[PDB]
Amino acid sequence: FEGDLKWHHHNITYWIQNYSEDLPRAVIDDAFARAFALWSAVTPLTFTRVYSRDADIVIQFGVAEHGDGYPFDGKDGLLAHAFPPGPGIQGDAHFDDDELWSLGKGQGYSLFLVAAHEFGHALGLDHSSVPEALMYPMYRFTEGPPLHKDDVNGIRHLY
Ligand SMILES: CNC(=O)[C@@H](NC(=O)[C@H](CC(C)C)CN(O)C=O)C(C)(C)C
Ligand SMILES: [Ca+2]
Ligand SMILES: [Ca+2]
Ligand SMILES: [Ca+2]
Ligand SMILES: [Ca+2]
Ligand SMILES: [Ca+2]
Ligand SMILES: [Zn+2]
Ligand SMILES: [Zn+2]
Repeated sequence: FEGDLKWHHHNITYWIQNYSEDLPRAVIDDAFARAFALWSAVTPLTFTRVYSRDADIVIQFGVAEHGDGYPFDGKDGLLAHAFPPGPGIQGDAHFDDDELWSLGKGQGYSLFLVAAHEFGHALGLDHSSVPEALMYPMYRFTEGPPLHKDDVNGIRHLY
């Protein structure tokens, strides 16, 4: 799930294929939209929601075996995974629906913060070594602006 390719276009599209059962669809749509806004705010990239398989970034929730060759591991552990820029499954983001999805403080994992991380990968970013960076390989809930200077540098270096 590591590559050295970026998107050659800036008007990126995404399709929310299916939903998690833990949150209302209006809440999920908004969380994803706000996750994309974080990135489009520090780059010339834009994100448009479409409803066909033609989108660049296809989003889906799955449990265990779900299509590709990297099944999820049930409760906890791996929360999700995304693929680097490119055609087909490339650039897609998958979330493990065996996890309890929520938002803000409290039990469960923030769909908003995890989405922002996955979309980072979907745009070409690799993991960061800075603990407070959003791209750090470990989940950590936080309030306030999610993107660290390190995350902003990495994304602007590509676009
Ligand atoms: C609570 N569990 C964890 O913190 C696990 N980490 C993850 O599931 C990463 C995503 C979080 C950072 C949103 C996977 N990743 O890199 C996706 O692109 C483990 C550190 C246990 C692997
Ligand atoms: Ca902008
Ligand atoms: Ca794709
Ligand atoms: Ca899991
Ligand atoms: Ca769930
Ligand atoms: Ca919560
Ligand atoms: Zn997958
Ligand atoms: Zn990651």
